[PDB]
Amino acid sequence: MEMEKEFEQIDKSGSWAAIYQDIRHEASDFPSRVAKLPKNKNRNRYRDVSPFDHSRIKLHQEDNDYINASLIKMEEAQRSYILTQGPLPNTVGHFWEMVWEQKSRGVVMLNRVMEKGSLKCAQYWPQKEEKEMIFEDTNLKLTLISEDIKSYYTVRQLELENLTTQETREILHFHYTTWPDFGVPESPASFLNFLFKVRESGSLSPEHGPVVVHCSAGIGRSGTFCLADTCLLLMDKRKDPSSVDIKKVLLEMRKFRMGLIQTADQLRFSYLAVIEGAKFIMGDSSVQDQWKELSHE
Ligand SMILES: CC(=O)c1ccc(OCC(=O)O)cc1
Repeated sequence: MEMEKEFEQIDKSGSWAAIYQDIRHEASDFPSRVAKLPKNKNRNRYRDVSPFDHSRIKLHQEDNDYINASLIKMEEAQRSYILTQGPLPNTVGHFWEMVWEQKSRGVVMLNRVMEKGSLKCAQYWPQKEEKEMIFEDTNLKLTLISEDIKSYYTVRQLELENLTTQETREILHFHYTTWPDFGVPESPASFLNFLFKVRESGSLSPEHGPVVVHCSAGIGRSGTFCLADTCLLLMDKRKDPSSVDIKKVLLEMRKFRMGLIQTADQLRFSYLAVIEGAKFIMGDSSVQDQWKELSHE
């Protein structure tokens, strides 16, 4: 069923809250035993958001290999993502160790450091060229190289140095600075313009480790980003926008991490993003320039 027609049917009937609860009801449930070990309590931001044991990312150290992060492997789309929580004051070292060990090129951040007058994650990257960060626990140095600021989003070139070997890599930081907590982005066009900037960087390409995507919990906003990327990619491969069921893609993604898409509005936006983005995948290249203009970046 063409999702555009499923969309208008759900919209006119106002059954978004009902569709969403069906997804919640059928969603996978797997053990999270390592997350809930007492030694890992200060490594989790929320008590009710845990990585499954089968899909969790492991840190390469004998001490404690635990981080709140999950590998989402989409077999048909041939894309991988790591979804993680906003780093805590005591996990900033672990976060950059994961980025290093997994060979990621890109970090995608969908939240602000402060929202609704509370702290949603640590200031985990440097704000000035000449004030580099050193993570003593994981033996890494991080330096801001350059910054490109636009209306709603900012791209940063960072240099990550393994102090043990003196190897260095360029990491790209893609920061979306407009997405309300437990809410959907402003226009659909604006979100999509951000999505294509990440793609054009090569951060999502198979010659690199998986991209690291996060917000506060790493399930709501983060869920919306990788659901829309994967659905549009599946449209390109078989060329049948019709042969794409967004609900079934979501349930597949929820076998790897719990609670992806947190509200019935996030589910609705996801539909809007994919329907609007499909007006490109299917050969209207101009629409890209239109999104950029409509986004007023
Ligand atoms: C194998 C894989 O990544 C996958 C792709 C798509 C899935 O549902 C949607 C559909 O088939 O239209 C489920 C899983």
